[PDB]
Amino acid sequence: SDRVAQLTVGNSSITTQEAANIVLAYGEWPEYCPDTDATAVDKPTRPDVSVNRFYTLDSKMWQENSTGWYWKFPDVLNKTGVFGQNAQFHYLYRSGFCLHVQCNASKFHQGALLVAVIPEFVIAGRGSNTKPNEAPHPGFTTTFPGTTGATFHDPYVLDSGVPLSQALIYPHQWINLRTNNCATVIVPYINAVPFDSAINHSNFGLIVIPVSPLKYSSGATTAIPITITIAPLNSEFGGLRQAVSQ
Amino acid sequence: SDRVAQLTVGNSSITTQEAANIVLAYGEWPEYCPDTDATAVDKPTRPDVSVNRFYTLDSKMWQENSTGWYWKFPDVLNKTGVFGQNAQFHYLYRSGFCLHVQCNASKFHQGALLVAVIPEFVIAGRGSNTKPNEAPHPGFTTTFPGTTGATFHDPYVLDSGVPLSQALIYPHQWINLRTNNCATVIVPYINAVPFDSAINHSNFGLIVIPVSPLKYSSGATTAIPITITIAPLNSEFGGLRQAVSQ
Amino acid sequence: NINYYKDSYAASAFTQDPKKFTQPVLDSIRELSAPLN
Amino acid sequence: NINYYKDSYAASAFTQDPKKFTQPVLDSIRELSAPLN
Amino acid sequence: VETILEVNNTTEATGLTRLLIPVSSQNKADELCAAFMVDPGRIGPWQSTLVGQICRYYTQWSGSLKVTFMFTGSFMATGKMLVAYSPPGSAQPANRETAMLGTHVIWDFGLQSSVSLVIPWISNTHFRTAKTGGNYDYYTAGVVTLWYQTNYVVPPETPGEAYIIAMGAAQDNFTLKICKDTDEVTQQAVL
Amino acid sequence: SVTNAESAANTTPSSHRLETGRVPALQAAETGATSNATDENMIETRCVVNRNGVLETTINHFFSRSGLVGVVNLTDTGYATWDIDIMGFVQLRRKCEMFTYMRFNAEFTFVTTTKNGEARPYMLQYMYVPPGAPKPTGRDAFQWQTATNPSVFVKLTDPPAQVSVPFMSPASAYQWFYDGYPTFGQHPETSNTTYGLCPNNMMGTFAVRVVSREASQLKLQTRVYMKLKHVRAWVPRPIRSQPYLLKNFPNYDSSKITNSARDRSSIKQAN
Amino acid sequence: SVTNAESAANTTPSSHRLETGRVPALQAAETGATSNATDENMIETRCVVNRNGVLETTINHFFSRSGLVGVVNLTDTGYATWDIDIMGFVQLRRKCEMFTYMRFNAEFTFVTTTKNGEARPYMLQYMYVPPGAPKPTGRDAFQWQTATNPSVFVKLTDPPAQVSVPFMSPASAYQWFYDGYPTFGQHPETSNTTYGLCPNNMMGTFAVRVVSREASQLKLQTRVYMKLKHVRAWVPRPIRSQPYLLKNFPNYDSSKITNSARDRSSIKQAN
Ligand SMILES: CCCCCCCCCCCCC/C=C/[C@H](O)[C@H](N)CO
Ligand SMILES: CCCCCCCCCCCCC/C=C/[C@H](O)[C@H](N)CO
Repeated sequence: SDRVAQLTVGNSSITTQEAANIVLAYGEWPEYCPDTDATAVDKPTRPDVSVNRFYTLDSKMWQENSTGWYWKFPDVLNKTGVFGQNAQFHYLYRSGFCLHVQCNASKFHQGALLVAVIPEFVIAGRGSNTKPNEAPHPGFTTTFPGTTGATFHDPYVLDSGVPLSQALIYPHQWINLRTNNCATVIVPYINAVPFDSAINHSNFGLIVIPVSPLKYSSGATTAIPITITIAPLNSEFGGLRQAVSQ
Repeated sequence: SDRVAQLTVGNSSITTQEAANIVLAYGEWPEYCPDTDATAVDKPTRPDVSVNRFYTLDSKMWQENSTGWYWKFPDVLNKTGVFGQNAQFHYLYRSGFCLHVQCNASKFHQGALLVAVIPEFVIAGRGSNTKPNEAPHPGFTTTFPGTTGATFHDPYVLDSGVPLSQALIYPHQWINLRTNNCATVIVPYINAVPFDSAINHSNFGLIVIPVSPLKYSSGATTAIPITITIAPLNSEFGGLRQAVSQ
Repeated sequence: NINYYKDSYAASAFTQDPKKFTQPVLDSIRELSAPLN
Repeated sequence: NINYYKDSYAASAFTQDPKKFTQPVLDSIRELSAPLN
Repeated sequence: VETILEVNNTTEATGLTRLLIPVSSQNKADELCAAFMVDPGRIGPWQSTLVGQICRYYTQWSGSLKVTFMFTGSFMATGKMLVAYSPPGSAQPANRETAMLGTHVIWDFGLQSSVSLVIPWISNTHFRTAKTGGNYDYYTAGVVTLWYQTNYVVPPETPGEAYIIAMGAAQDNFTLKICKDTDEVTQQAVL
Repeated sequence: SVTNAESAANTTPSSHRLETGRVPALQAAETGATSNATDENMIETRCVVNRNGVLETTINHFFSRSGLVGVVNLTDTGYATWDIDIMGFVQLRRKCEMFTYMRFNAEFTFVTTTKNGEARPYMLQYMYVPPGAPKPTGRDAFQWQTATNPSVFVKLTDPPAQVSVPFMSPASAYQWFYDGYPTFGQHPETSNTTYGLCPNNMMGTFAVRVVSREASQLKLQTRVYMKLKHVRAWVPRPIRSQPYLLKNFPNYDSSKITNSARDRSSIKQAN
Repeated sequence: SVTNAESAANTTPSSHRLETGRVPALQAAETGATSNATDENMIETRCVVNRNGVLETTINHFFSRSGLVGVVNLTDTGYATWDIDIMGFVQLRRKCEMFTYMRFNAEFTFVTTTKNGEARPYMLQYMYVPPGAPKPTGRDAFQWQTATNPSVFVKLTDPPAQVSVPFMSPASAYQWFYDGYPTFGQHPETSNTTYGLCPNNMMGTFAVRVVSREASQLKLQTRVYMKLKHVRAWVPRPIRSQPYLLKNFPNYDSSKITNSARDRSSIKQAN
């Protein structure tokens, strides 16, 4: 009554037979914007079925010498389906998310994955340069990876100068290959403004990081796949105009 | 209190100072589909602001030797804005329309325009051929003109073998250049099925036809523009999947 | 707490809730019981 | 608002009426109605 | 209070004829007529008005605006126009079907011919700084364009060119904050 | 009617209109009245409770800031006089000329500096000379006995002096624009040197000296800042767009008239 | 639930447990939840009434101390400007970057010293220039008339000036980390000079000059200390362990990454 679970959203479902508990980021449920916090005059749209379902991204390979992966979540679903079309045509966006990460293994493998969100996860530029007009800055495909993700260079400092030991202050879970084969984190809309654009601003970002490496004996399956399925709960869009991609 | 009028839908307005009355097609108002007539299981989406507003198409030229124009209305708004994006991503569609046609002139010009809708307006193929496997059929740009419209060849038979004298059984108005400078027709969703696709099926079609030609004296403005502004009242979409254009 | 100005930001200046950071889980886990069945 | 002087001009210091500038017309015009018949 | 905007502030313009938008008969349909930015604290047509010179004493403005178009022409000349406000995003629209996707009003020339397009408050933040350009393109408000719905028809023995007077004002939602200085006056020595 | 306001106006939800005869979009600008088309009759809108403060846009909050009214040079004659007129500088003059009539109090501040800039521990006397009172003719004359005139003794090493001035006009309000002549008789066609001079705005002279019997060897500038308070305004008028040329006259340049909107490429290009 | 606290938590007496099924020691760290094993279920303990004060660990008591925000050099151009950003020094920046969102007031203090160190009796004007206001272009320009900008006159022989600053952001809170771009359009792959620049944190310019008409011959440093008050915080995040390199960017060094724990001999030797 605690390890088996099923999450149905829209027309999509997710079943799991071994898992940890469902985390709720900062104890708040994602709901629609009230009339007190709202500031835009035009009425928003609410599909509530076509945009609130489980979108699955591609699979990342789990090997022995991996470093980690990170995504920018309001930017990964800008090319997929009706959510992407609404986020391209509209100008303001507000929604919560629900992130499931599946990485199953046998009873002879071992390892550990830290899966956490960071609100306003800023990428740093590696390089010792104290002059502001010459220092190295990250590219557009490094800051906004998209539906294909991006790997780390230094997971010890989260590519931001911040130790990943203290990354447990964020909403997080552990994929330990002997306890659970998946992780789930529900996240509300965390921002200092009621509505914001879903094109040039990414609220948060997931990070799967190998803490304990993947080890096994000869004969076991080598390549361990990693899949992430996400769901934009309670989506709201505003400011309908011409479609822009970026 | 009868000739001045203003129609506001969504974020768009239409003002007129000389006009006829507002026609209502078959005395029925366009409303949402009830739970009795509905048959699809998945929940539809209702933007209600971004898709219910006034879309303006390009202007057609009003000369002395014109014949007429026709549009297929669920197919003209398949490339314009959030309505077009929803009609491309979704699979089922149901809405009513509100069609305004502006053609203003001075007090020295004269003419007459018949503006009417035809539910299931089928284009005929001109040519005397009784063999079914060789007869001439109309092209794709003749059946589905789009946001650029298409001109008639024989307005006397509506390009369908049907006399346009009897075209007054349809919901219609007259743009007489001495009484009104515009026409308006509100149309409900007239179809034998509750939901239908807005890509390979056009419910109805407007037809502006010069009955009395445009005449004037030397010195008056020659080229008389014609504009049509339409509004998809009470739009509903269903069956969200990959985006298709045609 | 006396203020001498019309504006309240020129003035002079025990709530705790650790259960949203320590245990932000949906299904509540007990103390004496095992966390997972 | 305390004053330390006999004269009141040495002291220290929401009415709106835009209808005398925006619509200073004799015959009042309505919102939904046309302005001139 | 409505106040004539200087939309025709281009070159090769005389003193007063900067206040008029010329309208004439076309040959091709859907043609564009005029366009201008909405930011009142920005150099352009919103500088000859009165809300633009008062919101230049204040740093942050808020609320909805209003633009009234009056048609100065002959009584026998008719026509239609499409005034379309477009929120930020891409540049000025190139077609009329692009402009219809925004917030538009279709206005015909009749017995009243004094239309008023409202410009609603569509912003992310509560306020907007009255300083635009460069790194301040985050506070732009959009573009108001004026197209040709059908045409400017006209009978014989009637002039074939008329003018539109555009005026601008605020609404009851208007709000101003943080008093700053203006940059219209300059002084070297005492007068 | 008169309505109060703690914040800006709110918006109510609106739906689509489909009917004839109700046209909130067609106005009449020929009637000399502002359009009244609101958002609830133009586009479908939502409901917001707008709690933005409109309190700091009133006349009192707009005028109660100390600007600059006059610099008085004392490049030591022994004394320095200054006719009191607030039209010397074009920063406060514009705000004051936004209105036709104004009735207010004043709060003068005197900031005195030296040649380069300094505060030498000397003594300064500021004296107000009302219209008709005898103006001092020397640095040690009897007009500085101030048996009835308001005078202020301050040092250069003191904080800047500050006084409060009441409404001292014989009329009911100060008018910044006066369409008429103070005198009678035949007026000339060539040069009207008295056109637009309201006698109800001349308030007197402001004199300043260094309290001494010998002659102190320093030159100093004293700046007079005014903060209006308890202000009331009447008959608003447009704001000046041409550069200023004179103090008491609204003169401008016939040639080289500056346009009130900068030039662009064409009317069809909003960029 | 929300619980109040006047002191720390107390302890209750405990005895030995001898039973099966009741295991307060086995947790599950995979569930993303902190362990809740208390002392009363781990070891036999006594009862204490802990009256230790936990009052001085709140956000208000942690942030209401005047640090250092900015040094402005005036090695007299005649004036000195300073863009207002509190990320110049790495002492207060760390405490501020412990959180993601902060909403607070400010209390600036201005301590001005001379070349070696001194207080010469001169005059100084500090002026705040909001975003959009004209920045002074000289030591005697008209931008120093401050008809609407807040300005402060102080002497070097006076106590340090002090003002209180409200929440002046257009957003609802100051965010120290912004994952996005202020503008639109195509963004480059080589050098993103605009990544991570929140426009809701740029607050304006702080200018300073010596009130004079000649040119005083002194060089001086003015220090701007900020004391936060009425502070609220949101979304705590870890504290930086790498050295700082730039002001507006969280840049670090790819090579030479400093470890967050100093080295010892082995893992089996706690000494
Ligand atoms: C020396 C200490 C007392 C100083 C007394 C000076 C105050 C007397 C003058 C009152 C000023 C009233 C405000 C300005 C008056 C008129 O509007 C100006 N002449 C404008 O032209
Ligand atoms: C000269 C006397 C008045 C001085 C007025 C200066 C106060 C105006 C600036 C307000 C400072 C707000 C606190 C810091 C703001 C932002 O967080 C920083 N830019 C951080 O980058």
